[PDB]
Amino acid sequence: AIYADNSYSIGNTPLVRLKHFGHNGNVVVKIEGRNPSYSVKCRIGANMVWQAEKDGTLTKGKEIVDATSGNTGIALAYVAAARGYKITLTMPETMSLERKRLLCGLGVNLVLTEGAKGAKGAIAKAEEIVASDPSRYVMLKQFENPANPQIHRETTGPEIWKDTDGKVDVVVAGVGTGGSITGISRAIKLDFGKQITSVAVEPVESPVISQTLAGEEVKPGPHKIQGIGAGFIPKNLDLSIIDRVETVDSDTALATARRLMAEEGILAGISSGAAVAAADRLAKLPEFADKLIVVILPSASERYLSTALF
Amino acid sequence: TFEYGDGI
Repeated sequence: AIYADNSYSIGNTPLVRLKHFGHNGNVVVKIEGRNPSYSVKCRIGANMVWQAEKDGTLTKGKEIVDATSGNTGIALAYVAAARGYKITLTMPETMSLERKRLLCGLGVNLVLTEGAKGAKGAIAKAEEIVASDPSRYVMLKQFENPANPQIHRETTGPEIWKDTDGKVDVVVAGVGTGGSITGISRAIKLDFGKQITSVAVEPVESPVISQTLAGEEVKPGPHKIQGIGAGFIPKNLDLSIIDRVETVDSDTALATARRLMAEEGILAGISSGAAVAAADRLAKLPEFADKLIVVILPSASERYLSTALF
Repeated sequence: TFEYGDGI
């Protein structure tokens, strides 16, 4: 049919079988780059705004303010434009001019914080703006807002169930906010009732999930896998539903993304390479060689044309 | 390069 604005067209992304990964086609990828603003975050940008409207914490008067240097900023931007909200985003000077030209193009009130301060500097300034007029500003908080995993439970998960005819055995997904793996796992394990293996993927350079579950010292670090590796356990990561954690290094993630392009003709971002590299590893263990493995590919290549990818 | 929720 016909969507009443762009936010309602989220999802229904396709499953594509890989030929040069896995074993005899047991690895399939879900291309989340085919979304209204071309990442998985389109789903949570839409539903966090929808939920805040249904809750009344977001009205025609109110203005969105958030701290995000990634795909969630673009997602909130396209949704705020599609639905008539003013929006302010904060971020460090670190950001590529193209990501800033994109956000200004979408009409964001960009507020730039100190580069050396980083992500914490951005979230600090956003909270001060929200302190100015709490009745005027709404922060949606992707790391904590349950509307984030809820939309994956209502769309991403069921799409995977339907398109595989219940045959999905494994879901592999990088963890940023954690909403994707949390929502998908809850839908397939709890609503459809199938005991799959939920595999979280994190950078080996910042393996805080592996370290936490192992009761080891939590040592966050810098990495190049944009979209994952927050360096902490997000509230929207439901640890209780995670069966397995795979770590991937930045160079392997980048090499795997280039292989997806050159060998599969799939234009995937760098966190897409990390998730596929973790999936290939499981898929070549005899214990998974007959299982159907579904891998989330969060974003598209051209988000990364001027980065280490090319 | 990304840390502390940056890039998400």
